[PDB]
Amino acid sequence: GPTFQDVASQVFGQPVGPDNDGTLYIFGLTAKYTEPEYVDGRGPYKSFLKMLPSIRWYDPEHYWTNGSQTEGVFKNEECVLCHTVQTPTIVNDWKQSSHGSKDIRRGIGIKKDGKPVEDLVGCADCHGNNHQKLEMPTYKLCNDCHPKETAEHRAGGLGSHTHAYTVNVLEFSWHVGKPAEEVTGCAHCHAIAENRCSGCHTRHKFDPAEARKPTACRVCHMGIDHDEWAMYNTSIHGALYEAESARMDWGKKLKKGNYRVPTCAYCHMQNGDHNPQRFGTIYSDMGMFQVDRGAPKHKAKRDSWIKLCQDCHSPRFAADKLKEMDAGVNLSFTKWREAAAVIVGCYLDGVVDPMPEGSAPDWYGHYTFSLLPGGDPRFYATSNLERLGLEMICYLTGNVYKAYAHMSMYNQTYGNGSAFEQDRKLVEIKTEAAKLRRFAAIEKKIGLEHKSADFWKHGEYLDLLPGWKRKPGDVDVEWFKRTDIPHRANADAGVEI
Amino acid sequence: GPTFQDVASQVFGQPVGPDNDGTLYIFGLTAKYTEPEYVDGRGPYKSFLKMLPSIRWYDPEHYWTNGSQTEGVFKNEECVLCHTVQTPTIVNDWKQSSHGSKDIRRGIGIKKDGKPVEDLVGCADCHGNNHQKLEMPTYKLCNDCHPKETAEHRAGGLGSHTHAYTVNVLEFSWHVGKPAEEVTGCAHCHAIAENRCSGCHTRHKFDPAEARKPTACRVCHMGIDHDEWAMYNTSIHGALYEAESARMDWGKKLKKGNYRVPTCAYCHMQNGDHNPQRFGTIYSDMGMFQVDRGAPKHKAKRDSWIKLCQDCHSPRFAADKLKEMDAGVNLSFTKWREAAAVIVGCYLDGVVDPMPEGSAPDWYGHYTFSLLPGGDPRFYATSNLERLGLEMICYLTGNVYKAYAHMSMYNQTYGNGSAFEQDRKLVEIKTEAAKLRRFAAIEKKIGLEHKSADFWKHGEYLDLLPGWKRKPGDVDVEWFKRTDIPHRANADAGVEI
Amino acid sequence: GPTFQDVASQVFGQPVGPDNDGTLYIFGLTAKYTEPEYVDGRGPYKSFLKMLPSIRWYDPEHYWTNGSQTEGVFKNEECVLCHTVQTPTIVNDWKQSSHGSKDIRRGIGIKKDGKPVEDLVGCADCHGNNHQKLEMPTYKLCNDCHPKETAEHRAGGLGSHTHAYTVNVLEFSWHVGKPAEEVTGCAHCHAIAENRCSGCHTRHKFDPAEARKPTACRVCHMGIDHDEWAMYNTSIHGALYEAESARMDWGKKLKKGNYRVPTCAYCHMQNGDHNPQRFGTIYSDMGMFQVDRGAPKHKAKRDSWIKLCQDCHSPRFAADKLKEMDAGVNLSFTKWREAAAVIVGCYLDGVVDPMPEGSAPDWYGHYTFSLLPGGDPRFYATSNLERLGLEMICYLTGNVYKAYAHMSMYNQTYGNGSAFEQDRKLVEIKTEAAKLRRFAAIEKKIGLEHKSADFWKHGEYLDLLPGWKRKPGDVDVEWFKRTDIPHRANADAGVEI
Ligand code: HEC
Ligand code: HEC
Ligand code: HEC
Ligand code: HEC
Ligand code: HEC
Ligand code: HEC
Ligand code: HEC
Ligand code: HEC
Ligand code: HEC
Ligand code: HEC
Ligand code: HEC
Ligand code: HEC
Repeated sequence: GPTFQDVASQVFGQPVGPDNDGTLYIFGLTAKYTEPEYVDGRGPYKSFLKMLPSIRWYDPEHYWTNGSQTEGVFKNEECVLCHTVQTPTIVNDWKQSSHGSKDIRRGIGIKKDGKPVEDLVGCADCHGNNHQKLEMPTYKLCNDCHPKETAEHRAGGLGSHTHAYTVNVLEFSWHVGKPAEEVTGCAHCHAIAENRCSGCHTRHKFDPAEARKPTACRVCHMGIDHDEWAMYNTSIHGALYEAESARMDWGKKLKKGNYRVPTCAYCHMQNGDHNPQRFGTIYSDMGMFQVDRGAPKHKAKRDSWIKLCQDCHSPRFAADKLKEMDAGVNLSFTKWREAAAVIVGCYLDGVVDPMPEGSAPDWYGHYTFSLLPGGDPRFYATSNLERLGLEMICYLTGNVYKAYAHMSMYNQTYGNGSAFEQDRKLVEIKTEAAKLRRFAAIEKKIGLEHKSADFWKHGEYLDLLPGWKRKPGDVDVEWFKRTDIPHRANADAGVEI
Repeated sequence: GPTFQDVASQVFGQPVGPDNDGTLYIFGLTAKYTEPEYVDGRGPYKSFLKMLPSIRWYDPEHYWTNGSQTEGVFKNEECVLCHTVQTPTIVNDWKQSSHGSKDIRRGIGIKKDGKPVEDLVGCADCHGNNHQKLEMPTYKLCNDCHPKETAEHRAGGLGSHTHAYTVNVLEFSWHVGKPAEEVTGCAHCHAIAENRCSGCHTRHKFDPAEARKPTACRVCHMGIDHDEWAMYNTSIHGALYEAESARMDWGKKLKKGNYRVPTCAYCHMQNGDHNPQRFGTIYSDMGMFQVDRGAPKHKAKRDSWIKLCQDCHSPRFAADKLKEMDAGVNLSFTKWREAAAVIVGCYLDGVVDPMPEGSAPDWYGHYTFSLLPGGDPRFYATSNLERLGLEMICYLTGNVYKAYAHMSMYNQTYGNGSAFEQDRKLVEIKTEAAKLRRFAAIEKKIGLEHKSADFWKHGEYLDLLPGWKRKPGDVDVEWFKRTDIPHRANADAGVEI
Repeated sequence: GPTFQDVASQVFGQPVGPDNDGTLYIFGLTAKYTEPEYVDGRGPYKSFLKMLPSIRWYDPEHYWTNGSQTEGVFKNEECVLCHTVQTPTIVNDWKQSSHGSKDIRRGIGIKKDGKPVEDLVGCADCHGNNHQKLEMPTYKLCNDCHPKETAEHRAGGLGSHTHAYTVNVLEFSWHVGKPAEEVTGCAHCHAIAENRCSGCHTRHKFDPAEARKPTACRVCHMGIDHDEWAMYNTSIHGALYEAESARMDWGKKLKKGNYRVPTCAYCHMQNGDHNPQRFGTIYSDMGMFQVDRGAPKHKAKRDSWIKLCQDCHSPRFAADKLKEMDAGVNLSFTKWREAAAVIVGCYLDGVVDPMPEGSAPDWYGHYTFSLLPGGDPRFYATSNLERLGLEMICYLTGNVYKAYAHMSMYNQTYGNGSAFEQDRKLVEIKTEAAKLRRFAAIEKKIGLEHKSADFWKHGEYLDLLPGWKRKPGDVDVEWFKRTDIPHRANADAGVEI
């Protein structure tokens, strides 16, 4: 019996075929999905988690292998001579780095194995001398000569660069719940933050001045679920950054009195601290958890922030601005709690369409409401009501905090992730709930037995989801028993975390 | 009987508590809203309008009080010596300002009380000498020495910087209709524009070159309801600004022949005019009111714009571009009028869900349709149909004008605030109306008496709204009787404006 | 019988009048639409296609006429002397161009009619000497002296600058289907790309260094249907561009080793090639057509891209990144095919509201489902289901490709045009389909004969659409018979293309 592709083929006169064969498929209609080559993912869901093979660059300790065609054992200078031709910009970068140029060194006292590093740190020093045994480093290499910065980079808790990949990719519902090729960018964004030292000061220049700029953060620290770049950019600080970036001195260390305009790094890597999370009052799951940072119990952290602001402001002004945040955040949660009551009420009254049993199982293998304890809050493969709910708490409520934290007058109120966007989302949620309730009331009165449509449960994409193949004993709970890393409180973790 | 918080508490094992106590509330579910400390707002709705106390910085004439812990009467140089340590960037800014550095003065002839100002204008000159009686200035201070710029800053009409706060915060429906902490950024954005001289050339450098850049405007002149920054930025002018900003001479006055690339200030503060509103053809409520700026009655203003463009263009080309605006704007209103007919038709047929009596009262205390005379057009605490209507007229239709005015080919057509966004919004409006009509038709036929859900009327946020507490005699109509400021035509103004 | 305007007039106390008379119409409610002055459009739909007269600047060969008031025959230097006063920036630009300044010439060997061009190329050389017979050039002028660049500019296929206007304005459904003043920016954006040489290096400086910057492309290469600027900008390449733009050497030709940071022009105008389309693997209708660019048949193009990336990367790394694109793209089409099945299923079951006969005819004059062969896929004047479908394939699916092509980790996954936006759009589509099916099921059971509302078919804007006036013989099929340009496969082309 014909598939969608089969029928499309009969209509468009293009044969059905595999997506991967190079055919230009008209609106992709007659193409069949082919699973890409995978490698096994790590972590507690290693029984089914996959990665694309290009994970080799980002978790090289577990995936890196020789894939070079060039043979030989070479000295540093030979690496440079050939790569001047073969990858010129890498050499140009390296020649403009302190590693490759003594002229710009600052005599900071770098040591390896207790001995001063006075030579060039060349290609072979970081990648190995044998071209068939090249190394793809992590912070572990950098630790050899930069232990202070590495220790700090490794000092964060859950929600920091430190466990971005190990915990918050490998344990994370939205990542583990999707086909690997859909979420490659998630693995890499989070893995760059954790495993590398090049997220802010990029290879191969490794220039701290570059790392001080907002461009060192905004590729990752952006978007609908954590819009801090946009919040910063739409503050007067951000406008002044844009106004002054071209002519200001970026060569100054991030210290009181060295900058007129504060950047991400100025406020979050104060005095060059490589554990930027630590200045935060408390981890709040991106502002989805409500906390009044101006409460007496958080006075030390609030006072610290006020003192940071006092580099360039009255501390009274700074205190007032952070109180505005506290107040704005508290007001924002009234709208979320309204939304949550409406949404859960629909579920409890059994009027959500689809109900959980009418959707594909969640990534746990459960037919459980996403906005209930044990559920999987999400924006995909779920009801419209649940999607809107997730958007309310994650995209909007969380970002109200970010808007206030970063002094974006517009995004606190009108703009993306604002009070007024919350208002509109709340209307949408109530609209969905109202529709659901009216349909159910009508169907009950006329004795129409409504069944949710099959497209909520099955489809070309839905059928790929891991929920379908979850089975008892498929969780590596020993991973969750580990105490050397934090963990996410997943429903099927099976142990104490 | 249990509240949402109570039930959540029983499920999540986290006690109910006040939002402000510092507890990290899981999804904010068990937190209770606590009203922040307020001060009374000013204006015609002073009987219930509130502000957060941090309004002290932005309407200091009515709210500023001593809040310093430092005592003493100091000379200018003493301010500097201590603040070099205590707020270094303020001192650094000031030292780089003409106020604090004679070397960059231009001999413009500044006078105070008819006498030339030849000395430094120091911290104490602007803030006072007594640290327990420090002053937080407005344009009134600046007027002492810069009467021309101040007079112009104070010469605008409604819709200008001049009355941004006094009228368009204190009289404005969306501001007065919401809890104060929700709209702090509104008060401050508008108050910075009105009461300060630092919106464009920031303190403490007060650098006109900074004020010439689009960064001097875009923090405020952005977003879904007035997207002129995005419109400018997505024009060739805006692209050239980005291309040339780093190397161009920003030290030149905004005059014909001094710039290749026009900025906001170039076109709207022509020849340094500090009443930027005046170059506009006519105030149109952000493009929500339809006016053909190319009509004979507006020839003087159109000719003036053409002559401005002629700094760098054929006047025929400029005339053609502004005619494109006129035509594009006129076409855009056909879609709004379509939407309005659909929406009002739903109300007149009584098929909106909720109907106004099913929602919380509007900020006037009325159960009145928002898109009818006397109603309160809005995006919050209203029906989905009404929300979509407001979005159509304000977010989209108004911004089509901005897209054309600023030569954004993309945003005129495809992009944010465009013709095609209007198209999609119109489909959405018709979709909502269609759903409403189908439900009503079904319910009528089967004799189901539909009542709008209680969540349209009551909820944790909805219950905070001022509409609930409005009562006869709660408007200060004497404020509206004032002829020394313009006014908004509010439904409960009670007098002639 | 009263129109909307008539009724509004009785309520607001503002007379009905033509939109163009200069009246400030309250919410545009009582204004009547007046058709702007048009000129006839060119192309196969010339029988009804219109343009605003300002098309004169963009298709000057067919529309340019004298419109100057200045008389005289002048020498180059006289043009300059007067225009120094009359249009100073044009002269300033020209004086800073190689055309107007021998000092910055590079001796490249420019010839006209086989003879070296050693003089200044002045205003009169490009525009003519007679001020009543001034010329408005296209690439045809530039060809006189820059044949190589012009030939390349003219070497592209469909989907390139080369036919942007001639084919993809004049034959394009969304353009020909709308009133001319609505889509002026479409005509001009596409005409600037095709007919001019100033899209990237603007007049009158014609500076290649400017053309190398992303600002040379992003005014056009942006937005919801082709967001490559945003994709680039949210890649590490884009962040580094922003970090380095102010201080980097933009005077270097776009060659291996000359740049650390790649721009649009670096990758798509490799070695100064003025046919940027040619580096693309295959034209895929902006990613709406599915093709695996990593398939064996595309090896040459894939290898070429890998070698380009190898300017600054391992070719293995580059190969891996482009494989990530292939995989991400293939996954993205599963969601589109899901959506398409749901949407077409609704049509085949006759439950779309409106059905095509309930909407205004499409621009062909047909009452045909937009997402069926022969239909007109669109976001306007169609059902909500069809609008959402178009958004899914065009705005989202197409941009997933762009997100991967440009290394935007965030926009591949979370952001604009991402996997997760596809997820949410798919929920929306299923939500619309579910609603449609539930209404139809209820109406069938209770014997309610539902007719789609008249507002789907008629309205102030809908009534302006060309579909209403289409008639047999109104297509210039001789245009489509042309073999010297490619064509769009329009339903009423009437001949082989
Ligand atoms: C240590 C200080 C390094 C030196 C010296 C050089 N490289 Fe490097 N390189 C380094 C790291 C830590 C990484 C991993 C990625 C990251 O950002 O952390 C890399 C990566 C590469 C790659 C692959 C990535 C790519 O862009 O293709 C190549 C091909 C590479 N490095 C080559 C290279 C050459 C030729 C060098 C000498 C001129 C060189 N590297 C210096 C760390 C270090
Ligand atoms: C100082 C003026 C800041 C600048 C510049 C930027 N941010 Fe910030 N950030 C700042 C504050 C006062 C806060 C609230 C912290 C508190 O505990 O009160 C934040 C918050 C964040 C967060 C969340 C941190 C947390 O929840 O603990 C992030 C991830 C963040 N900021 C990132 C960030 C980026 C990327 C910035 C540049 C674009 C940036 N911040 C600017 C202070 C300041
Ligand atoms: C962004 C979050 C960063 C990450 C991740 C890493 N570094 Fe960094 N680094 C960053 C900034 C903003 C600065 C300048 C800080 C300042 O005070 O101005 C730096 C600086 C360094 C330095 C120079 C130290 C010195 O004594 O001058 C080194 C040696 C350094 N960084 C190393 C380093 C290592 C080893 C990292 C991984 C563990 C690493 N950095 C990550 C920003 C960021
Ligand atoms: C960079 C381009 C990112 C991509 C892609 C993904 N996310 Fe992310 N993540 C990013 C940042 C900067 C932040 C921190 C914001 C803050 O205020 O802390 C986040 C955080 C989330 C977290 C925490 C969510 C929580 O418990 O509240 C997790 C678990 C997470 N990110 C994982 C993750 C994965 C795997 C993604 C794809 C499925 C997703 N992120 C996209 C930026 C990066
Ligand atoms: C007049 C020309 C001024 C001089 C000289 C100095 N300041 Fe000022 N300051 C001025 C104004 C008009 C304002 C109000 C805010 C605005 O933008 O209009 C301020 C503000 C302050 C503040 C509070 C705001 C903050 O950022 O914390 C402080 C603490 C302050 N000013 C201090 C200060 C010092 C120490 C000065 C001498 C070095 C100084 N100001 C000069 C106007 C003027
Ligand atoms: C000249 C090339 C301009 C530049 C640069 C910017 N704007 Fe503009 N603006 C311009 C015109 C011709 C118009 C239409 C005015 C008319 O009467 O025809 C506008 C409109 C505005 C408005 C609305 C003004 C009104 O309705 O009276 C605002 C608020 C505005 N522009 C702001 C603005 C900003 C913030 C800009 C930089 C980002 C900017 N404009 C650029 C001309 C030009
Ligand atoms: C943005 C809307 C501004 C506001 C609000 C204020 N100023 Fe301004 N100022 C602005 C610009 C763009 C410029 C340069 C204009 C030009 O022609 O290039 C200026 C300049 C000044 C100057 C210098 C005047 C001179 O003779 O050189 C002064 C003294 C000045 N501005 C003062 C001033 C005052 C007192 C303000 C509040 C009343 C004020 N400015 C507001 C932009 C803007
Ligand atoms: C700066 C960050 C703003 C915030 C926050 C708010 N608005 Fe605003 N306002 C802003 C600008 C630049 C404009 C002018 C746009 C133009 O084309 O004129 C506006 C204008 C509105 C107006 C006029 C609306 C009308 O009658 O048509 C008012 C009444 C208004 N703004 C008030 C207001 C308040 C109080 C806000 C929160 C409730 C809101 N604005 C956000 C920019 C600033
Ligand atoms: C050829 C190399 C040129 C020279 C020398 C000058 N101009 Fe030009 N101009 C040229 C072209 C190809 C165009 C069409 C637009 C495009 O971008 O392709 C133009 C346009 C104009 C216009 C109208 C457009 C406008 O911005 O108003 C004018 C008024 C104009 N040009 C005037 C002008 C003057 C005075 C010149 C000498 C100083 C001059 N141009 C030089 C190409 C060329
Ligand atoms: C190199 C690092 C690039 C930069 C910088 C930019 N783009 Fe790109 N683009 C690049 C690749 C590898 C691809 C995929 C091509 C393939 O066949 O695999 C693309 C794609 C595009 C397209 C579509 C081309 C097509 O489908 O044939 C466009 C229109 C495009 N890119 C434009 C563009 C712009 C405007 C950029 C700057 C903002 C830009 N690209 C950057 C490589 C690179
Ligand atoms: C963007 C897509 C462009 C369009 C359209 C046109 N040009 Fe261009 N041009 C562009 C770039 C990025 C560059 C620099 C390329 C490099 O290798 O760095 C150029 C350069 C030129 C030159 C200089 C050639 C030389 O020998 O140095 C010329 C003479 C030139 N361009 C002419 C030209 C003409 C005639 C065009 C229309 C047919 C044209 N360009 C369009 C970018 C773009
Ligand atoms: C510049 C400001 C644009 C506007 C306005 C319009 N479009 Fe466009 N068009 C633009 C670009 C950069 C691209 C290329 C993207 C790529 O990846 O190739 C497009 C492409 C479309 C195409 C092809 C659609 C197809 O068959 O798949 C056409 C037909 C098209 N553009 C036409 C067109 C018209 C006439 C518009 C208004 C109705 C529309 N575009 C807006 C950028 C420009």
